[PDB]
Amino acid sequence: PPALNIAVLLGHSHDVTERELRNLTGLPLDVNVVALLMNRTDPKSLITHVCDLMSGARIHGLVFGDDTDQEAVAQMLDFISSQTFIPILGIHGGASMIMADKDPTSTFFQFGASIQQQATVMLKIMQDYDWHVFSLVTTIFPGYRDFISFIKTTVDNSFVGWDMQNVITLDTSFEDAKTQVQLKKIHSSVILLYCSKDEAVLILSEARSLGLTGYDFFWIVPSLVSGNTELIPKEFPSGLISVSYDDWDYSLEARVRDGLGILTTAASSMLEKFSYIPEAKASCYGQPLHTLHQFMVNVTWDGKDLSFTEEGYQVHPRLVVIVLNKDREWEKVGKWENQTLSLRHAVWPRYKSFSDCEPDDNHLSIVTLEEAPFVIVEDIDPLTETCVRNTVPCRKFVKINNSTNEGMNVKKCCKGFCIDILKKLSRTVKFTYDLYLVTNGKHGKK
Amino acid sequence: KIVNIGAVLSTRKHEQMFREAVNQANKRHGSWKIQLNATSVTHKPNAIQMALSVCEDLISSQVYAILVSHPPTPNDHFTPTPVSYTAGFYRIPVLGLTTRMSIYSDKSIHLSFLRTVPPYSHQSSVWFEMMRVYNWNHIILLVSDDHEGRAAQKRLETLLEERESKAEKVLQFDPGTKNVTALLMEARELEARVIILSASEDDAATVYRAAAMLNMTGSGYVWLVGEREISGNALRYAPDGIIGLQLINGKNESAHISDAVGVVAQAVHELLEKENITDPPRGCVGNTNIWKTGPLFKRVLMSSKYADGVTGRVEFNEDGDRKFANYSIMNLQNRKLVQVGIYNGTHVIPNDRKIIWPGGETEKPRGYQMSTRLKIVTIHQEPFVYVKPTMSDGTCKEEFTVNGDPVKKVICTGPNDTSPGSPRHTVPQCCYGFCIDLLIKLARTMNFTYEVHLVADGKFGTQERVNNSNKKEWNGMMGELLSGQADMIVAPLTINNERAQYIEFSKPFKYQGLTILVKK
Amino acid sequence: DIVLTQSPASLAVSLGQRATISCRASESVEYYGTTLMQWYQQKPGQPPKLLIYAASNVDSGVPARFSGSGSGTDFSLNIHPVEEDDIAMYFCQQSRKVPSTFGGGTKLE
Amino acid sequence: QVQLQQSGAELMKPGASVKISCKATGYTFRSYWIEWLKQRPGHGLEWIGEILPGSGRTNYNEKFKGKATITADTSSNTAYMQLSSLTSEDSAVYYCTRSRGTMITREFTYWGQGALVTV
Ligand SMILES: *[C@@H]1O[C@H](CO)[C@@H](O)[C@H](O)[C@H]1NC(C)=O
Ligand SMILES: *[C@@H]1O[C@H](CO)[C@@H](O)[C@H](O)[C@H]1NC(C)=O
Ligand SMILES: *[C@@H]1O[C@H](CO)[C@@H](O)[C@H](O)[C@H]1NC(C)=O
Ligand SMILES: *[C@@H]1O[C@H](CO)[C@@H](O)[C@H](O)[C@H]1NC(C)=O
Ligand SMILES: *[C@@H]1O[C@H](CO)[C@@H](O)[C@H](O)[C@H]1NC(C)=O
Ligand SMILES: *[C@@H]1O[C@H](CO)[C@@H](O)[C@H](O)[C@H]1NC(C)=O
Repeated sequence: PPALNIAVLLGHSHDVTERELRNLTGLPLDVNVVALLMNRTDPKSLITHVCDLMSGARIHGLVFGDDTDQEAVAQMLDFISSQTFIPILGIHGGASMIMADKDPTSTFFQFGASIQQQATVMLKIMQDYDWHVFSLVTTIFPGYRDFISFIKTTVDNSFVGWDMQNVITLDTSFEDAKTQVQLKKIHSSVILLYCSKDEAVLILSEARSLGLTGYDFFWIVPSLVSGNTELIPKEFPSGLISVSYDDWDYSLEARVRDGLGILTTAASSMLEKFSYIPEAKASCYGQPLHTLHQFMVNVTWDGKDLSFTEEGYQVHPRLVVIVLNKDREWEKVGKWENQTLSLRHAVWPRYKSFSDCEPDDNHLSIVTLEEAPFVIVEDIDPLTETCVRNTVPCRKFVKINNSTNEGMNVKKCCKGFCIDILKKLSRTVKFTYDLYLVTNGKHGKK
Repeated sequence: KIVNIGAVLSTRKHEQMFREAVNQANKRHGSWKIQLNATSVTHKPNAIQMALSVCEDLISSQVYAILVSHPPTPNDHFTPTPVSYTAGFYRIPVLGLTTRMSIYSDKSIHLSFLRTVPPYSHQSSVWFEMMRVYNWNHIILLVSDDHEGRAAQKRLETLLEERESKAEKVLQFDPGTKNVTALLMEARELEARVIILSASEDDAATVYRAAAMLNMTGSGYVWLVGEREISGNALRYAPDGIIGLQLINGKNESAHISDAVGVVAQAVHELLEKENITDPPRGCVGNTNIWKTGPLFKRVLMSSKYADGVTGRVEFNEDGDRKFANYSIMNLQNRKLVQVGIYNGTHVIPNDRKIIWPGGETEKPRGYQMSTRLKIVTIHQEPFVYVKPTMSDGTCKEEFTVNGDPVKKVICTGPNDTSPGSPRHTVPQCCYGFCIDLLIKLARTMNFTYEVHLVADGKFGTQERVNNSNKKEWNGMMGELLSGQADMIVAPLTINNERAQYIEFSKPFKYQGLTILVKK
Repeated sequence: DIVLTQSPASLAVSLGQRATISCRASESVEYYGTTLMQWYQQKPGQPPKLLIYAASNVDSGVPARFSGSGSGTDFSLNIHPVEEDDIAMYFCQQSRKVPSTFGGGTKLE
Repeated sequence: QVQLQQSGAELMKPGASVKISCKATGYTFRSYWIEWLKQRPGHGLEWIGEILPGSGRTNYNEKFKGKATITADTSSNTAYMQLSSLTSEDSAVYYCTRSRGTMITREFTYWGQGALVTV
């Protein structure tokens, strides 16, 4: 049972101390670690530190965790990994940025989620809140074609019947001769945006001037634009839903423990097939029969499925859905399970865009009761988890037990004569409603 | 009041040429207090050592841009990777000269890379242009499954999207493969005969060897390859009449150096008229922030519209590449490369020489052979298609109608029951009825033969999900038609929108609707 | 490389009190919190035996009379009480830089 | 238990070539490095080279580069040292040592009997 001489390398801004890193059972193999802490990195300090670490001990792995927001550290780490044959994991900060294409001979794996997984989570939110009419605004930032193709294929193979009205690409310089017409074409309520944080400000300012931001319109943006949460520009409306990574509950000690677990488990599983474990180079200067790629597609650790995909991403990441409340801070709403999504707000509240210069009155609260053939109440179909297309959602307060007054707002589906009348009135008078069945009693008596 | 321009060149003579070019370019705009200076080094064999040498030497002198030369070694390309990474950390623009791989066009990975030679993907545009001139409209694309192959395939598909037409097939093999006859057979079975190739020298040699073995270089075959496949071993073992490409002055290092220095000097002078300008950072160690004005300088470099150049006006597209490069169109005429045309910046201008095609014909060949043996698929309906067992062995009892017309029959091979009942029982039978008479009339009129066989299961076709990958697929007759097991569905098939989206119907041969049957 | 040097080359000490040996290295042999230095004892006609690793931790299966301490570029080894075991030579090996190097040796009587 | 065994003493005319065999009989042979050492008559030690039996990777010292060759066979559990162009200064004892994969240093634990060559 040979051990692994893993080397853990972190940053000063984290409160982690070297003694805790050197102390931190249950791992299949023994792991003695070498820990050094360093501040902001540079393309020469990285290389000097890494070459020094490989001299004196046969380093067998590496766990690099940073704190800055520079997106060249990932590429430097990939280059070093492909030149020295050292399995490198990304943990936090700069290294966690997802690099799309890596060299075929590099063993660099990262913690994070790609644009496909972020798009899946956004579509899941839209389905769960019954927003089935939407548009799509993308600039010429790299990756927009992948984004659009994935969304189209996902929409074409669903049970819900998405009505994707438009696919807009603002390719000009916001000349207002074409971008203005393009943005006038949009009349839906849900808009997916894909651009860098610098272009997002301009587009949102233009949309606010045009009148596209209010109590009704909902904007959903990926983790690209809602980046560092300390810097919040003035053009972001309050209520901007975005998907990001879990920097709140995932402790750095948990991250480094999981890294050590993955490396030890992969080495242990590879020791059975071949009786030799992979090792680093003799030295950086001077002058790969089997690799670990096939041994990191299936790895299990404490019930948590830590398997990596065939491309270099996590199979089960930990995304988090965040919104920008009225206090100009990003507040966490719901998390991502192994497969499905949990939301804290069963009923989506209404957020005051900007200074809520125009208060809303078109949203009404409507109370009804079941008496066929005027109002009929049915349960929600579990096949699509959505009311069939000829009904409207409702909600009813059913108490779990009579001992306590706590209950749940069960969501059902309604239809009938009065409901057809109501939909016609909504289409004509142009208002929106919040239907719910009455709980206290029958029609009325004093 | 000085501006430096570093450059990592290969030969000392090339460094001298670079210094002289900088000194000469000092004059075209005049030599003010602003004066250009040149600092160069040479390549080194070890990537990690070079990535430190570039930082120390060039960055400690506060350079404004770096030029890379790509020395010729068996390590192929991916030589300017250490320079691009270190310089892109600080957002200092880099100009490439001879490296032509497609990976450097991706601006997510390489943040500040520009080059003056178009990559290996614009050959896709050249091929698409040549397709229109010669009216070929069916091709078989062959790809290496690597990044270069995927880039070429994506470029060609994007170009063909405008016509709203799909390429016939796109085969993908593995780099460094040994046996490819399995894929070449499936390539042979198709109608088209214009073969487009995109692979390295070793793969080109192997596919040429397999083509020679399988005798796929006769009349009607047209080959259409890139620049790599007409060098080295690929040109050593190449069937005649193969049409390649080339780049004019693409290996003229001195010309490229002069063009690059001119463009950089003009861009710097254009930038000097603007304000809010800082100075590049000094030293590899101790500085972590990016260059504040690096993106602005790169935008200025991208926006340049040069006029006076050795290869003409040089302008950069959106990805930071070269536009309007003059290629050459060659032909392998008896194991010799002879020019048969030149590709203008945006059109094709043929030469006066003779184009000897692989067979030897002096007339342009068209490769599109229609399949005159169709595979019909049909089902057991009540009044349209009857199914009857054979008499003794593959023969049908010849009955008579009441009108004196002998019943026309044709042997249809199909199963007895479904999979749960009959796992595998395929026996010949006898088919006759209405649709069979229609099929015989059509076959007589259009001059083609046929082979009638029944459908494996008993459904006309609907779209239903599969458990894994969460995707919808067709079944029944439609699934047999789309998968290639059939060519024509002669059966009582309804016309509706869901099927019309994926296949093309004909004018109806029967009009009717739905009704209810009850017991009386 | 690193060049070691042991002084004195030959030592004669009476039985009972103590014995001290030093081995000064040319460059610092500290590797991120653990100094790299080992001591050997080789009886004539036999392979050497490992005594101390990491310059401060004793090897299992050896009498407690053997000890070592030091830091940086200077290390020392002292034994007490002197007995009939300290008759062979001793060596110091560094493992900071490849290739590994050995000392000059020192006998006792 | 881990035990290592070598060949006998060697004595040839100057200018010949000799082989020294080291056999491992106590562990999984395809998992641990095998180092070679040279001992002159009681005035020091040096380092020759190492071989990983599993993957076959080999490292050498600069002084002994091009003079000695290390080859190992995964079937016979043997490690072969290939000396070339012996001279008057090659009369020394040769050991094969193997560490244990449990510590952060690179120490020598299990030692061979050693073979003495004379020219
Ligand atoms: C990194 O460490 C110190 C202490 O945290 C910090 O103040 C300084 O920026 C850096 N020091 C050195 C020597 O790099
Ligand atoms: C991974 O290996 C375990 C071994 O217990 C097995 O149960 C599981 O099915 C494997 N998963 C895959 C995807 O092969
Ligand atoms: C994992 O996913 C399955 C399927 O959705 C679900 O039944 C199970 O509760 C999930 N496990 C956890 C821990 O959420
Ligand atoms: C000018 O370039 C030369 C390279 O030949 C270099 O040695 C010198 O230091 C540079 N001077 C300035 C002021 O940049
Ligand atoms: C070889 O070429 C001839 C050309 O006449 C062709 O008929 C034959 O089928 C080829 N060989 C094979 C095995 O296909
Ligand atoms: C070469 O390319 C340039 C484009 O810059 C074009 O103007 C010129 O006509 C070309 N030369 C030809 C077509 O002979």
